[PDB]
Amino acid sequence: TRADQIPVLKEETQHATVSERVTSRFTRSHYRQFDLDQAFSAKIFDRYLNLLDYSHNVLLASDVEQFAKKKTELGDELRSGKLDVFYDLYNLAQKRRFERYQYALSVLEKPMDFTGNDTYNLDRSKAPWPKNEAELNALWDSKVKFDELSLKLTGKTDKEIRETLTRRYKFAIRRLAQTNSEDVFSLAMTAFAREIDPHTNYLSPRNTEQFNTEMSLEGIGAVYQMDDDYTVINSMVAGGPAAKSKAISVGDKIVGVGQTGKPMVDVIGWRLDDVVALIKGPKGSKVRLEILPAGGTKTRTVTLTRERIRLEDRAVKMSVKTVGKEKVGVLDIPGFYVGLTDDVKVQLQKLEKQNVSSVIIDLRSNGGGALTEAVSLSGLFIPAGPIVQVRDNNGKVREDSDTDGQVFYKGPLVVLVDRFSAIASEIFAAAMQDYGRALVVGEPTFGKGTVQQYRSLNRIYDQMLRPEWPALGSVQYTIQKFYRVNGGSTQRKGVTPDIIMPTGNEETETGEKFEDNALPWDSIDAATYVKSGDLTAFEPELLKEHNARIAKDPEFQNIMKDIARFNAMKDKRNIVSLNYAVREKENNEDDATRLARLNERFKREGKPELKKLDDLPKDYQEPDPYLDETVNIALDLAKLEK
Amino acid sequence: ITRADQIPVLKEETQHATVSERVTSRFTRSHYRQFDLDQAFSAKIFDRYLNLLDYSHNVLLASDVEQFAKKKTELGDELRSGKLDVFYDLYNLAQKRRFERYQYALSVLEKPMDFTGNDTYNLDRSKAPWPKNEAELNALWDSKVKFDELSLKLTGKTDKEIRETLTRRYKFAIRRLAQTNSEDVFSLAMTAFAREIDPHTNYLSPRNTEQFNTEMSLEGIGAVYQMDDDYTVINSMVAGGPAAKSKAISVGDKIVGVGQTGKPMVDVIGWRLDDVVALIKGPKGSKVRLEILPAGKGTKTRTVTLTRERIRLEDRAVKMSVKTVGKEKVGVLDIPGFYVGLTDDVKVQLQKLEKQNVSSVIIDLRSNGGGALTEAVSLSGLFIPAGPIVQVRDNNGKVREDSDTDGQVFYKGPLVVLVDRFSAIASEIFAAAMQDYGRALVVGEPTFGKGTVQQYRSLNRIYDQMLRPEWPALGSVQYTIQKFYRVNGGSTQRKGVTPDIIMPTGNEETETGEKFEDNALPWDSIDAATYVKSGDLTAFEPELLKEHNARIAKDPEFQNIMKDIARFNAMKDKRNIVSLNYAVREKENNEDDATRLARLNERFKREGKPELKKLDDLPKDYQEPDPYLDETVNIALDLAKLEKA
Amino acid sequence: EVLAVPLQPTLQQEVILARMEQILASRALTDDERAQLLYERGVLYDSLGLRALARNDFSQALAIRPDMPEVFNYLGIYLTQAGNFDAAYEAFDSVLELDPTYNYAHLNRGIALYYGGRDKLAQDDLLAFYQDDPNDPFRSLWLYLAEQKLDEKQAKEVLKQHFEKSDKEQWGWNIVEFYLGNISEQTLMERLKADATDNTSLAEHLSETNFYLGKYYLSLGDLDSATALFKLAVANNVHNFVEHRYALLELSLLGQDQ
Amino acid sequence: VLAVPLQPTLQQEVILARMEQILASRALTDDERAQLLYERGVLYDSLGLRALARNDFSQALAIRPDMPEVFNYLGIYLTQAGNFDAAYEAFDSVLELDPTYNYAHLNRGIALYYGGRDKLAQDDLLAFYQDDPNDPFRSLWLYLAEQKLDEKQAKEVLKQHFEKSDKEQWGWNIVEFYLGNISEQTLMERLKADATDNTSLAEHLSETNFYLGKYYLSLGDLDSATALFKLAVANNVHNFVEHRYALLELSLLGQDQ
Ligand SMILES: [Ca+2]
Ligand SMILES: [Ca+2]
Repeated sequence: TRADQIPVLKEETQHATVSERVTSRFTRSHYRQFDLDQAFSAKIFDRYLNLLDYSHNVLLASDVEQFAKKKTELGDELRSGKLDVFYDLYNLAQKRRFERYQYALSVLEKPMDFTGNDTYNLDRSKAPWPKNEAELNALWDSKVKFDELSLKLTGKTDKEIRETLTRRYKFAIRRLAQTNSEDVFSLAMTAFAREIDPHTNYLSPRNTEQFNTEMSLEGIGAVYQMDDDYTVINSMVAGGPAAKSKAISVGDKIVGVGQTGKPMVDVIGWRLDDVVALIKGPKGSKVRLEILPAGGTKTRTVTLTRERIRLEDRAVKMSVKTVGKEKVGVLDIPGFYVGLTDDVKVQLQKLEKQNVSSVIIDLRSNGGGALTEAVSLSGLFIPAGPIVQVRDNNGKVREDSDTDGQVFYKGPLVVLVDRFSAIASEIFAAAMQDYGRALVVGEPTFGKGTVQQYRSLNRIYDQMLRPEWPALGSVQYTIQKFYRVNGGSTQRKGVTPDIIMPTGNEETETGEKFEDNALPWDSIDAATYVKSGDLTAFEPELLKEHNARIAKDPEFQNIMKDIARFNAMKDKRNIVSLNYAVREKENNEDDATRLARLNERFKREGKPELKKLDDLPKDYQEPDPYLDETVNIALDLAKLEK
Repeated sequence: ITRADQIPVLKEETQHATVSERVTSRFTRSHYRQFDLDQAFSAKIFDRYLNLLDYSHNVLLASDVEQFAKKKTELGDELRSGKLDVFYDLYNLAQKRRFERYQYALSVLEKPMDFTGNDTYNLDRSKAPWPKNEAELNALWDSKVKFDELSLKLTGKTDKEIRETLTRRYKFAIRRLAQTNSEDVFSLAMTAFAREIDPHTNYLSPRNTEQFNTEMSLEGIGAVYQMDDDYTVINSMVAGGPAAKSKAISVGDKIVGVGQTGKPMVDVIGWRLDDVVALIKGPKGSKVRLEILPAGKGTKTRTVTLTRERIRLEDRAVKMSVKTVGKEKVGVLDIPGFYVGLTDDVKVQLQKLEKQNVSSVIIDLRSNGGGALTEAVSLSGLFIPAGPIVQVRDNNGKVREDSDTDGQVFYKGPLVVLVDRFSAIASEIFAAAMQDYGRALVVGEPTFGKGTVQQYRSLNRIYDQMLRPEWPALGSVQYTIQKFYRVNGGSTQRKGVTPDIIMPTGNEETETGEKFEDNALPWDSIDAATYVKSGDLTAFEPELLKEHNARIAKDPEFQNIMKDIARFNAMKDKRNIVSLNYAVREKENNEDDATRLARLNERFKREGKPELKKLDDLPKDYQEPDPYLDETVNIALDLAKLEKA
Repeated sequence: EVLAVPLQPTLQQEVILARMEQILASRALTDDERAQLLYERGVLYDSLGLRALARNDFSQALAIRPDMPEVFNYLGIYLTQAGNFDAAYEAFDSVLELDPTYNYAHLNRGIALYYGGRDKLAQDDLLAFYQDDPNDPFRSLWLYLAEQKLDEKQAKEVLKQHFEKSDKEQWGWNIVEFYLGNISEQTLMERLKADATDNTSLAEHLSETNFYLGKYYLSLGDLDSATALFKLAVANNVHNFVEHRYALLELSLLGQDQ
Repeated sequence: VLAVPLQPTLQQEVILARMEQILASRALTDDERAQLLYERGVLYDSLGLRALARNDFSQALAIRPDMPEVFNYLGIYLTQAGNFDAAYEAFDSVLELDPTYNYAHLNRGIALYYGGRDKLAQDDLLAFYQDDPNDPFRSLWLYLAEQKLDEKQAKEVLKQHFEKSDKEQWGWNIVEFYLGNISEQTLMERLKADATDNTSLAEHLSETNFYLGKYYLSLGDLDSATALFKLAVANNVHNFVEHRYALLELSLLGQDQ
């Protein structure tokens, strides 16, 4: 491919109908009540550009203006199914991209000079659009230099760096000519979908490729989305191999997929389906994943054995922490699987045999599960009452209740949560707080307080009236919003713990409250419930004993000085230096710190000290000071209840 | 060859139990008359069953009525539950007591006949006390056989002929008595029930193989025959039947002899009806001759010869004619019956009557037994703009008005309606409406007074013959469902229409009419309908009535008919009581003939017609004149004269 | 002022109807099974006020099997509604000939004789019907209604005796107590609301009560109050209560006087 | 003012018994069978046998899935069940198969209204109003939706529709009550005047009591509203939109208890 030998893409005949069909469902059935007026079309227009050119370095300001005269008119066009503005902008910038990758291949002949005072901003999302071919070459001067230093900082020769980036910019050229009309339609609908809320989506029909996997035959336990050009881990399945190796976290981005023995294949700016196909393959086997965390670059590798979810793994696990005389039961609930409430009841009877003084329910990094199990589990600790109010895309509020007037553990209760405790875990924790049944410890929760469903765009008369038999897609849109028994929504706030562990008293990267166009937080009328108790009396003495212990604790001391560091250097979180000596030093010093943190840990534990950070066993388990401190909080509560 | 009790003792068939229950349902619930089948009503039923078994009170003994009359009040319950045995135990008893009388009667035929006394015979023994002992029973059949003997003597028979005729009659009376079915006992049991309610109510036995055969050859001389115990009676006549044409036959006439194509008169006295009717129903063209005992007089019997046929349509049709009187003219419509299509025929003829410049019209409805109620109303409506014609009440209380609704009058000139004692249902409705609207003068006699309608209902049920195939077809009931009322709120029951000018035979109490039928429903009123009277002729009545009396004073027809009324009313207290002296009876016979011949010969001298020397030389097709019509024409002209003033 | 939501066909009634169509269209039925199922659909059509459809099934049942008392009963009920009292008497008599223990034929023949202007004989049937279950207040009511045409005072004495003899558990004795004078129209309606547990029990109470109320006002000559009360009885759509059918007949008689 | 609640007519019951005999034969093309299953569904619906109707309508779709008429009734029934989402899909299916099927704008409008989306209900009911402006019930249904946005401009628009129109159709009398021009008693006086028999009476009452019910519902008088909805539904003119929405309203008052 040397010129415009790239096919100019056409709308298929079906796409007319499908646009009308999705405008019916979002404009009428969506939980969020928006007007597809002039203001809303504008915002749709903007987000389509940001899907075409995420980094504001392909299109010219004079190319956005050529179509932005009719930005307010894009509502009417989606209703009527006039798709040409979408196809004319994706055929443009299919051109403009080839221009950039052509230019980029040219700049790989020029010499690389990492000795300057210069900078690279990774957030160009609200950038002014490029004026001329010069600034388009200044931004791709910057871009190819960053790509060159990233590979240098992982110890690569001038030779290796030039042939890797050649292969990247020419497969980027070849990828650009493999896209079909379903890819440009898919992105057009996404601009519509994502302007309503971030959980709304259009989803293209599956090809035989899904047919043939099911016909004849299994990856790691993760579900993936697209940050532009980046494959993001959306969520992880409870007790999956992904979830077991606690290195992988929600919102993290892959840059390469290696197999056993064979080389690391770089997956920079790919279509998801091909990236995910590299990871997926039958039982027993292994796959290694080089990935980079959420918010410069870090050369992190994870290695995982492929599996089917094992029931005992996703099962609740119980154990007793002892502190001299006193004991504390701990229920690790990885997920809200059908049958959880029954397994919990079994383990609670074991906990009453061992004369514990208090119990911790651990719901850190629990992606929700059966709303039904959240309610039954809530109900084990209260006599009876409402647990959650549900409001639908119609005005209707439903109350879900526990109605046996029974308490299977009436003793002191702590719920441990973090920023990855989702839907179910939030409902349980919120109910235990509102009823005055339990102290809530850890970080503010995720805040995804809404539910989505899928709907086929197929209609029963399609095959009878059409040649175009290709199954059509689905939409995915928000139908329901959870509210607490106190009438507060879990949206965007989730549950604030009664004692916030130091990472939670910070702005986070992850959580619904930072998602693009997340629905607001709002209230309704409180349900009718009898509070089982009140722990607000105890809060100040529990909070004072907590601060006293974490001040004399090396783990919490270490985690607090990284927070004093992470918030101080927040100014430049997106601005990266292009000087090899500055970047190598900051890489060397991270490793020196990490090694000295591990070696300070091992000196306490009587474990021999590491001389290289590379000698650390790949299965190393980080300790849990959040759990060990929550046990003390749980015992303070058992004491304070006299 | 019956010489003692070889008469088989009859018993109920299996079906009869159910049929009594079924019949008691319909009469006690569906009948227009709302009676209680209680104690009082069972008694009256019992009485009428005795009177059906022994009409003349000369077969049963007061000791035999008393044996069963202890439980007479209980016969309501028995008819409900279908316990028939009191009916069968009385009919098996009376059947033997009847055998007793006819063998004793054969004994009295040997004794001498003596017609020389001062003695009499009462022909109504219906409210007579029951005979006490065998001495009353032989005194009453001494009397019975003497009357039977004098009847045959007075028709010129010798001692010899009289003894052999009564021998056959008394021996066939015995032989007939042992042909009777259980169906004949049940038929009469139900009839006691039926006829105690009203006289038009009936139980009707299923038709056999014989009715099927008649239809197979499918004639009836145009008459319907009812039975008054021990007599075959003409109940009604069909419009333009051969019966109705030869005017020598009137309603209520008793048949005592039937003739053949060529042959003698065979007596049918004491017969069952189906067998009597079989004598008459013969091939068309080949005639049959019948004897006639008429209503309520010492038995002088007429013989009539009539041919058989089907009802020819133009005979049943309306007939029009013009009477002239010097200059003045009067149209006459002879309406024999209310056939479907009458009102259309009338309209045609009324337009012909417009052409001939007549000054009044007469509608003649003498001897018109009704017809289609719908035609009564349309025909009524030709002479009024619009209004109600008749109100009909049903068994359940519903009153319905039948109306003429075109606001049209197709005649509007002076109108007379001519009626007699044989004008029934439809004729009454028309005449009653013409009087009440003040549209027409009504002339002639008080009408029949049958102001009720009856229907038939099968006692068959759709599950008979899945549950009881042994059973044959069952009967019907016939019961009163409806009662006619005038637009004035008066019923036609029992009164019918009183004419504005009563022609002399009408004022005098009549033999025939609903008001003399046994247990006839009463007359009653309802609320008047709303109608606008088309006129008022009460003004003219006295002048019309005085000119009428002036003419009929000078008229030998009317003079003759008024002298027979002074004769029939003077000999009224002793009217059924008949003498047993041959000299007094032959005299009464001779003088009736002398009178009739002198009436005919006075008529012939007026007409210029040659005189008769013996009453037997009168041709059998002689046509009696109509002075009622001729006088009604003058009444109609008086009205046109009085009206145009 | 007490109103129900007028009853709507239930989902079970509609499912069963659609199922009865599929089965009657099949050859899964003996002559006897076919006749039974045509009777059962007639009862269901009648439950929904589809009397002509019901009559059609009832007549087909007889055609197959003419010795069915159940069907004769519904045929007489329908001749009563049409005003053909004569025919109706014949049908119920047919019931009791086929089965002398078919008690409701006394009820329905009694009612038909009543509307037929034959109160003495209606008392014979309704007295008998009363004797077969004396604690059914509606037997005392129907008997009372017939006996008040014969003798207004002995009717009230007999009604009063039936009430004092009974265990007085069944709701309908409250309508009797109103007829007697023991309670007011307002107390009747207050007890009506108290005893109704749901919209269906409410509707049934109203269909029953407003018909007897309708009859009360009709006996005082209040045609407007009668007419309203009959209409409001019938507006509960409890088709197949005798009270619904006789409410409709009474409105028919109020129509036919216009 | 009460009608005798309507009873099934003899013609409806004859036709239904016939439709059974014909559907039980194999004499019918697929197209004729689908038309006659639709005709019987309309008749079942006309008698308030909605589950039997839905059953016939679904059979028709199975055979011939391109029937807008059937889609319309299916969405009406998803509205009555409170499944507004499903209902909007059904009416959109109508208008895709036939954009001239006007009553789908009525019924989608009504469904959006009960579905708590009046701006979009006004889009459909304004359109439906435009297609026949002299139909007073289009001004009524539009008004009811517009009243949730702004009660003042709703009444101005209503009043404009009345003044624009020829005012011949009876239902303008219900508009005049909404506007203030006449009293509840004058409305009912004209209702009796214009009714010629029990059927015309019952239809006027089913219509009028529903709109009266909505008026009282907006003042917060739940007892007068409940009574009036009940009395609308007691006329048994099943198949009137007013009868169906009377029943839905009663349902909402019930599910609040
Ligand atoms: Ca509980
Ligand atoms: Ca006329």
